[PDB]
Amino acid sequence: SQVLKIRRPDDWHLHLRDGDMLKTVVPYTSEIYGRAIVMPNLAPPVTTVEAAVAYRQRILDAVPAGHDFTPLMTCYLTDSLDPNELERGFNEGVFTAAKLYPANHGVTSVDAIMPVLERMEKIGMPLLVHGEVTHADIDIFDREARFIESVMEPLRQRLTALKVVFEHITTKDAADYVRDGNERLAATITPQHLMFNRNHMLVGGVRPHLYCLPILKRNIHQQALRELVASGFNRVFLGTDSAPHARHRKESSCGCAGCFNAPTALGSYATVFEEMNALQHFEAFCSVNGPQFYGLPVNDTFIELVREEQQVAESIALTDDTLVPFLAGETVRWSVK
Amino acid sequence: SQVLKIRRPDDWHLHLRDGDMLKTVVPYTSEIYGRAIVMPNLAPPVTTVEAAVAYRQRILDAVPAGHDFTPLMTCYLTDSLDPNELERGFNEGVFTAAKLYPANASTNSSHGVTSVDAIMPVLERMEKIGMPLLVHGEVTHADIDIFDREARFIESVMEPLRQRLTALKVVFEHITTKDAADYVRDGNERLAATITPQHLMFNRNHMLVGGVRPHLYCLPILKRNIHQQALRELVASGFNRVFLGTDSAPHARHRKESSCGCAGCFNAPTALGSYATVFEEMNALQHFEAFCSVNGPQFYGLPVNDTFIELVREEQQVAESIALTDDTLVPFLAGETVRWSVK
Ligand SMILES: NC(=O)N[C@@H](CC(=O)O)C(=O)O
Ligand SMILES: O=C1C[C@@H](C(=O)O)NC(=O)N1
Ligand SMILES: [Zn+2]
Ligand SMILES: [Zn+2]
Ligand SMILES: [Zn+2]
Ligand SMILES: [Zn+2]
Repeated sequence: SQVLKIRRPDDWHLHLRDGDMLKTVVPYTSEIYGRAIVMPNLAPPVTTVEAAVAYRQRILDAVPAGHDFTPLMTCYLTDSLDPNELERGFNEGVFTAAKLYPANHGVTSVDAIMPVLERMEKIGMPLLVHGEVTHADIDIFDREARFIESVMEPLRQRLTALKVVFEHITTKDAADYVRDGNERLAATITPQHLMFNRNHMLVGGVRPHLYCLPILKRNIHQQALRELVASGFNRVFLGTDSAPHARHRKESSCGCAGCFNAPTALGSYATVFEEMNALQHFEAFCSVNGPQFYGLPVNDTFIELVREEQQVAESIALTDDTLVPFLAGETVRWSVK
Repeated sequence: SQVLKIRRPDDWHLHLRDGDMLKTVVPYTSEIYGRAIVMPNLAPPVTTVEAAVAYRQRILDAVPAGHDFTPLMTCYLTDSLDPNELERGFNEGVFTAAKLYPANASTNSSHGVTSVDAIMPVLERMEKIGMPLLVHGEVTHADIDIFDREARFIESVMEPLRQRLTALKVVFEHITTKDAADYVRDGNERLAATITPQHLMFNRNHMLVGGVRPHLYCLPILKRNIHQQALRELVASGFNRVFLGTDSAPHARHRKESSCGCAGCFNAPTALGSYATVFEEMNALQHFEAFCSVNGPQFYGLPVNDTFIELVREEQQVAESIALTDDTLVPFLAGETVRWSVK
């Protein structure tokens, strides 16, 4: 019965993969979102303007007629990346941002890429950060918190004009850090980190389809993220981190990290905001806060969500194997009209 | 290559399942261990003397010719269990101990315990007759974080229970935390513990970094490294009320590598060499025999075995999988090179 009309959203953190998987997954995004930040962690990664241009066209080829979807491309930062290559892609309108993955082709130190980061700061290119330390001796649940202290804060103190998105935050540590930051710091939050905590992944069985990075944390962290979005804080915004893997790559002796949440993310977010008595802040999170941070216009079309329960498919067909969507088989309280 | 000769060990915490799975898994235990505590969590659970007798015989049927193996049976504690039935099974030598799984108010009374307070008549009977209680010490309330469930049990259940029933003998099964290590270390002659090979060898990082590894997923869940280190130090200390209990808990590969993987490591094939590796790494091999072969018997009031087995420090590869009638089992350390093996 209840209908909610919002400005068309964007997805500020998306994995589209390549090849046949790209063809399968793109429509779940392109049917809903005006734009998406397309992450560069292909094999091999997108580290040049030329690769980014070709990847963008493969994406556009897979977008159904009648969907007005624009992929915003990113550069995968590497220790040896030429700042001129990054800048050129920015100037050509190819790279919207650059993405920093901690090694384990990722970045091994901030110090190794200082000239690149200094160029980004100068030109006004946002830096998107997967904020975890990776030393083998650090417990996995501690890696996000540890990153703040040892990498993020020294970085932000060194390059004070650099615009940073703390991607897919999962902790009270990160939530407080972002809440207390300045207008050059923002964050994205996935639906899974709002909806669940580590118990949902581990109690009653191990659930690889809830296994993603940064790892689901303790309930107190989930609650902190929920309070953050619900507060109306305007430097957090929608980034699904939809990260699809074939079923038997997920369900194996060593399951891949990532939730394929593009089919269900928007309605899942609506449920969270509704539960937090915060639907007044829902549009901004989905459709305004991101554009404002990135300095891009808001979308000029509108969509409607309706509060009628849809069951999520058990699986989605691939050329080989299937794809198991996030919330497969379950019910979602809101759907797109 | 180096040889380690020990009195034949026993496994004080074992799942043997039933039917065809039992037939496949029993030999991995019976070739090595003289005795094992056979857990009662069948479907339906072993809650009567008659079921335990029949289950014991199915286990004996599946022991290969010449293995000297004796299953020690257990009763699954439930709300509906008659204390007279438990006593009779103990008196008759059928039940060696009884096993308490986590309480849950929604459990069927035929299948488990609603709250510990509700089964005090059976626990009082065990205390009275000197029957040991084996405890899977977790609280499973939905609002308790899974990594906290063992510690919460100590505070909410274990300590009050032992204060209530001061003569009750208890094994804190498969301990996984420094909380439990300290608790058991600081306890009296009526409190003991078992520790699995996976909880000594690994911590939660091994299960979650670089991938999710369902073959390391078991209950109680692997904890952070500080807890692993506490467990290692406890066994390394020579503390004589900790002993070998594998919690070998086999599930078919398709039930492990699924959208909702079952909890349990099939470690019977590789457990003994794994414990040898841990004790060696802790420079504590002088305590290894006692852990495997002496401490358990002493706590249960049973004789130590009078035959010997030898482990050799020679590298061997663990099978990738072990055929079942249908599907396959993936052993603990599948495909790995291990340092110690049985001669
Ligand atoms: N988050 C995930 O668990 N997976 C992402 C990587 C990422 O966002 O780090 C992927 O590309 O598979
Ligand atoms: O408590 C338990 C039960 C056991 C089993 O599978 O029987 N598996 C476990 O991982 N621990
Ligand atoms: Zn990431
Ligand atoms: Zn991502
Ligand atoms: Zn148990
Ligand atoms: Zn067990």
